[PDB]
Amino acid sequence: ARLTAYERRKFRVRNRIKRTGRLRLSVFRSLKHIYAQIIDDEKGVTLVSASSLALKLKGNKTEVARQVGRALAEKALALGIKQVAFDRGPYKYHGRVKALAEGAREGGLEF
Amino acid sequence: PLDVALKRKYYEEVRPELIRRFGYQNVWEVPRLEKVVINQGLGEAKEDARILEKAAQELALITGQKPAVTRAKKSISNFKLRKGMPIGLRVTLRRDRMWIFLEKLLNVALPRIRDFRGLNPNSFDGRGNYNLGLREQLIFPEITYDMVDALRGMDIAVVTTAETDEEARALLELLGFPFRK
Amino acid sequence: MLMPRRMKYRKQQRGRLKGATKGGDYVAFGDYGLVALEPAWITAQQIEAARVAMVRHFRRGGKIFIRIFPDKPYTKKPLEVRMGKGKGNVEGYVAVVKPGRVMFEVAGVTEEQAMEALRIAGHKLPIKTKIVRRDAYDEAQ
Amino acid sequence: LLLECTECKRRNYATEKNKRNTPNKLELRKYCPWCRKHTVHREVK
Amino acid sequence: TRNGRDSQAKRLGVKRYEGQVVRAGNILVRQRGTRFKPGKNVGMGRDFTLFALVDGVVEFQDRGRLGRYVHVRPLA
Amino acid sequence: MKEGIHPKLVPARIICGCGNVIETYSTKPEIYVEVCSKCHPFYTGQQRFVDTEGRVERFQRRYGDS
RNA sequence: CGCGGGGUGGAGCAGCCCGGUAGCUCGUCGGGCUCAUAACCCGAAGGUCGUCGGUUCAAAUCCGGCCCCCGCAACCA
RNA sequence: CGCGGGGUGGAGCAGCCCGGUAGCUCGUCGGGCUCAUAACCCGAAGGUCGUCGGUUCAAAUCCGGCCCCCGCAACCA
RNA sequence: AAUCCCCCGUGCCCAUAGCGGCGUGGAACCACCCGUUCCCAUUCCGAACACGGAAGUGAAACGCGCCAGCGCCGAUGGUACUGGGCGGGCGACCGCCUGGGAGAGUAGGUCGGUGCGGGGGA
RNA sequence: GCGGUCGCCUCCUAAAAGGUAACGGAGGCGCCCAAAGGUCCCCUCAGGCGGGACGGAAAUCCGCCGGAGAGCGCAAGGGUAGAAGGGGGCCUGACUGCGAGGCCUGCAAGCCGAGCAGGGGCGAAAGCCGGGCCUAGUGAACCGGUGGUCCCGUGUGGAAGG
RNA sequence: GCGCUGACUGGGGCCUGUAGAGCACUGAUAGGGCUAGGGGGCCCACCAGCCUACCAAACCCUGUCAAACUCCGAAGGGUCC
Ligand SMILES: [Mg+2]
Ligand SMILES: [Mg+2]
Ligand SMILES: [Mg+2]
Ligand SMILES: [Mg+2]
Ligand SMILES: [Mg+2]
Ligand SMILES: [Mg+2]
Ligand SMILES: [Mg+2]
Ligand SMILES: [Mg+2]
Ligand SMILES: [Mg+2]
Ligand SMILES: [Mg+2]
Ligand SMILES: [Mg+2]
Ligand SMILES: [Mg+2]
Ligand SMILES: [Mg+2]
Ligand SMILES: [Mg+2]
Ligand SMILES: [Mg+2]
Ligand SMILES: [Mg+2]
Ligand SMILES: [Mg+2]
Ligand SMILES: [Mg+2]
Ligand SMILES: [Mg+2]
Ligand SMILES: [Mg+2]
Ligand SMILES: [Mg+2]
Ligand SMILES: [Mg+2]
Ligand SMILES: [Mg+2]
Ligand SMILES: [Mg+2]
Ligand SMILES: [Mg+2]
Ligand SMILES: [Mg+2]
Ligand SMILES: [Mg+2]
Ligand SMILES: [Mg+2]
Ligand SMILES: [Mg+2]
Ligand SMILES: [Mg+2]
Ligand SMILES: [Mg+2]
Ligand SMILES: [Mg+2]
Ligand SMILES: [Mg+2]
Ligand SMILES: [Mg+2]
Ligand SMILES: [Mg+2]
Ligand SMILES: [Mg+2]
Ligand SMILES: [Mg+2]
Ligand SMILES: [Mg+2]
Ligand SMILES: [Mg+2]
Ligand SMILES: [Mg+2]
Ligand SMILES: [Mg+2]
Ligand SMILES: [Mg+2]
Ligand SMILES: [Mg+2]
Ligand SMILES: [Mg+2]
Ligand SMILES: [Mg+2]
Ligand SMILES: [Mg+2]
Ligand SMILES: [Mg+2]
Ligand SMILES: [Mg+2]
Ligand SMILES: [Mg+2]
Ligand SMILES: [Mg+2]
Ligand SMILES: [Mg+2]
Ligand SMILES: [Mg+2]
Ligand SMILES: [Mg+2]
Ligand SMILES: [Mg+2]
Ligand SMILES: [Mg+2]
Ligand SMILES: [Mg+2]
Ligand SMILES: [Mg+2]
Ligand SMILES: [Mg+2]
Ligand SMILES: [Mg+2]
Ligand SMILES: [Mg+2]
Ligand SMILES: [Mg+2]
Ligand SMILES: [Mg+2]
Ligand SMILES: [Mg+2]
Repeated sequence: ARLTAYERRKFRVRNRIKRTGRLRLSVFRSLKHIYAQIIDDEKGVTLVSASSLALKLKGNKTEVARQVGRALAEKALALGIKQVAFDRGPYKYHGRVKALAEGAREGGLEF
Repeated sequence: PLDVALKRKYYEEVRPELIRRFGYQNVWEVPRLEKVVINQGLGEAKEDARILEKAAQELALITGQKPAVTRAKKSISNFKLRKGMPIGLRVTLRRDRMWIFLEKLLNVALPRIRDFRGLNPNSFDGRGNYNLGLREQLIFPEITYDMVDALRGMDIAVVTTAETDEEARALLELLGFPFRK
Repeated sequence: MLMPRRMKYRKQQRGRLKGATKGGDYVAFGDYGLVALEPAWITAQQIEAARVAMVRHFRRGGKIFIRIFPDKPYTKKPLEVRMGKGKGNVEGYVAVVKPGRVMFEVAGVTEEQAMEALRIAGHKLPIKTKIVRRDAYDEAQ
Repeated sequence: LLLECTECKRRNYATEKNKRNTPNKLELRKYCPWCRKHTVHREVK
Repeated sequence: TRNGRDSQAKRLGVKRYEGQVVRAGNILVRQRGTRFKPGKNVGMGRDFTLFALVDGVVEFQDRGRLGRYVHVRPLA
Repeated sequence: MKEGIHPKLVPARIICGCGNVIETYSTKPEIYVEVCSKCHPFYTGQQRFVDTEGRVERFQRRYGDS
């Protein structure tokens, strides 16, 4: 069994994003935590990091997400970065993935 | 409802007698039940959907789940059948709802089979899963004999986490499956 | 005589014969062989006459191999006609044979016997030939 | 079936093409006029 | 004879090679399938035709498993 | 499960050559089954009622002494 | 596209007028005369009467939209 | 080897356009009427569609090759 | 921040990183897991998707190692072919010079390498 | 002469850019689809083995194996699951006004096309959308028909006709 | 009229699928092996059923062929600097 709905859906949505040219607001979410990474392709380089497992916070992971959401803005917007795309990878734009995006407010956005 | 006599009997009877019989180092290694798939092959309903809904009516009554209506993958003349048309009925029941179903299958249904000296001890598909075919939908307690219009059986596919069917056999045995030895 | 059943295309160009035997080429079944010195189209009816000549001079045992096969469709007009209007028409099949190729090749027979058969067999061919035995070199695989 | 569907005033006639006997209804769909902007557009003649 | 037909040569192929200076618009490859894939600053039309999106120069990239790519690396 | 379009499925009763099967958990609580062969009636608890194997043996004994 | 007719049951087909029988033949079945089958006699089958909407108490009728088969008549860069 | 039409129960014909089911006459078989046969009456059996490949979900049917049949042509020279 | 080890992200190279066998890892990460109230769900199924949780397990997955049976890569020589320049044979074709030079096969090689960013270590 | 052919697409011939002939080797087009179109979200085949009432080589189901040999309306080729394939939800951009720049090219044609504007569709968004995986499904001009619209209206207002 | 841009040549990048070779796909194909089913030859006519001196799928070796086959692929050629 080569490649999986996971790996597939992952490329599918992520490949489209990488065409538009913008900086990528990649979102990896785990069972316990949710992390966020602003990457620049063609330079193969990350610019602004913002995890929850790095901000040692907890209590309802939909609300944690938004926090690490707003956390990403602050750190980033202070580096000039304003406009970006927003990955979303394998995750449907919903719950804590949608939450973090809604948190990414106070920083460029359009999402 | 998370009680169920068989779900209970698995953990506090089957699960231990299985460990001391195969010697599983880990907790998960020991065969768990998962997924029981019921599938009515219903070509009987080629050009008449009216008969396909009465069956679904029946299937959900015995399982507690409204089944999904499969459709013909390809067109195959000889016996009618084109790329479309509802040609089967299938429901996949999992944890809990599978337990309550599998319990009545052992303690009522099979008992009501004309004849019946045991299930086939060779229907294990090698990789540790078991399939069996029933010949009528009256052997289930929910059926009233006065709701039937015609007899139609089904396929039952029970799937196990056991890598071998040598083991998959014990699981089903200890659960109370009547095998013809 | 000897034609390849089921063909993707009947009638095929003619190409050249500048090659030097793709290979081949080194004997691989019998004790002795007939090797092609010149390039030519060998006709199924030429092969059949070479085979027979041997099985015949072998009492009936015998053990040919041939190794060449008529898969090329040879066409030819209906004569008494002029150029243009379709192509040849197919009147048989040939096998393409450049120098080096091992045709026929026999086994399970004496030397003064196999060598006499291969000589006969060779007279049925439109090219010059050569008889071989098969030494280490042949064991190229 | 060559088709020429129009708007709903001053005509218009931005022609398209419906091939068969189904679609066989009024064969209408939302389109845009050269005049104002985006109106119903129905099928005729 | 039952044969005798054929169609007009479609003059397909690459139109700008690597290290050639192009301009927004210049079509860079005419092809049937997706023999080449649109890279950086390279669009592709409904007939799979690759063209410069901006001015600059032409460079090719063989991403093996990922196929071959035509990029228009700017300079504008 | 999806809302509506479903049977209720509720704890139920049952009857047989046996006595009672509390387990159930099915639509239409309280059912009278012809013969639940699980309680112990039929084949299991290998009754082997109306035992057989006359065949040779039968014509044998009405023969040894006729 | 223009003008004129209409499809009635399994077939053609009267009822199309001054809005009111939704008919006749052959075919098949039942029954009798026939040494016989056909002829021939008795009875019986099948019509929302091309489409829908209308004006009248209705309607196959009249209007109107509608649909093709057939009918008619031109034109074709 | 030019062009056209064919090849289907035992005989002679349909069905091939347009796909999906093979029909008519004769004959054959069983039963009847007759002293008897035929006529006549009541029943029934029987064809993979020249052939190999292809197309399609499906080929007597559409497509291609080969083998036979019939018809027409072979002129200036 | 330096160096380094492990882990989670994300790239790049695009099989020497792959298949398969075996062995390992749960403190931390990750997964499975525990539930289905709530957002949201499955043409049936909380399998998937989704949320709320965390007792348990590294069985599955994944990560990391080892093994050349398969897969993959693969010279060096030597040929085939051939720019260009010359010969030869009735031909079909063949040979020389000077430059370029495969394919197969042989020896071998390989069960990864690395960029940026995190979390945890030393 | 008789026969065959005559435009368009695919493949080879074609000698590794393009192009290239013959009454050279083989096929196909003169359509089609209101969803077979746009967008968003999901989904992944063909086969092979084992397993399973009526199920048979093959109807529906379960298991493992299966990188594409399936599918993409029809020929062939190229392409393609990291979708162009399968499923659903809304929708009609099978838009109007244009068009940088090019492909091709004797002419005339044929082809691709970013971007701007108007007003929209789907999407959280990035964005995509000016029909369809693509390459055949086609016909200069003249002469007229039909619906608009400003424009001309033979002394002038109309009208005729353009 | 412009005027060093020309053929040709050196260096460098990119494009290609022929010569050759190859058999991984599409087909063709010699021998052997092992086995779907049939030719059979037959036991039955209830399972059956044994054997392969003709096939013959796939599968495995050893061998090969192809304008409309290519896992490969020169030399050359095209184009830009
Ligand atoms: Mg060789
Ligand atoms: Mg228009
Ligand atoms: Mg030509
Ligand atoms: Mg061409
Ligand atoms: Mg290359
Ligand atoms: Mg005839
Ligand atoms: Mg006849
Ligand atoms: Mg006819
Ligand atoms: Mg008769
Ligand atoms: Mg008789
Ligand atoms: Mg024929
Ligand atoms: Mg098809
Ligand atoms: Mg056939
Ligand atoms: Mg004359
Ligand atoms: Mg990682
Ligand atoms: Mg490779
Ligand atoms: Mg491995
Ligand atoms: Mg361990
Ligand atoms: Mg492991
Ligand atoms: Mg622990
Ligand atoms: Mg712990
Ligand atoms: Mg493990
Ligand atoms: Mg892990
Ligand atoms: Mg090598
Ligand atoms: Mg070398
Ligand atoms: Mg080499
Ligand atoms: Mg090693
Ligand atoms: Mg660190
Ligand atoms: Mg003529
Ligand atoms: Mg060329
Ligand atoms: Mg399968
Ligand atoms: Mg199977
Ligand atoms: Mg099976
Ligand atoms: Mg394909
Ligand atoms: Mg195709
Ligand atoms: Mg193709
Ligand atoms: Mg292809
Ligand atoms: Mg779709
Ligand atoms: Mg849609
Ligand atoms: Mg232009
Ligand atoms: Mg055109
Ligand atoms: Mg198209
Ligand atoms: Mg004129
Ligand atoms: Mg005019
Ligand atoms: Mg005009
Ligand atoms: Mg005026
Ligand atoms: Mg005047
Ligand atoms: Mg006036
Ligand atoms: Mg006018
Ligand atoms: Mg006017
Ligand atoms: Mg100069
Ligand atoms: Mg030059
Ligand atoms: Mg140069
Ligand atoms: Mg290549
Ligand atoms: Mg060659
Ligand atoms: Mg091959
Ligand atoms: Mg083959
Ligand atoms: Mg063989
Ligand atoms: Mg070749
Ligand atoms: Mg080709
Ligand atoms: Mg290589
Ligand atoms: Mg050059
Ligand atoms: Mg160069």
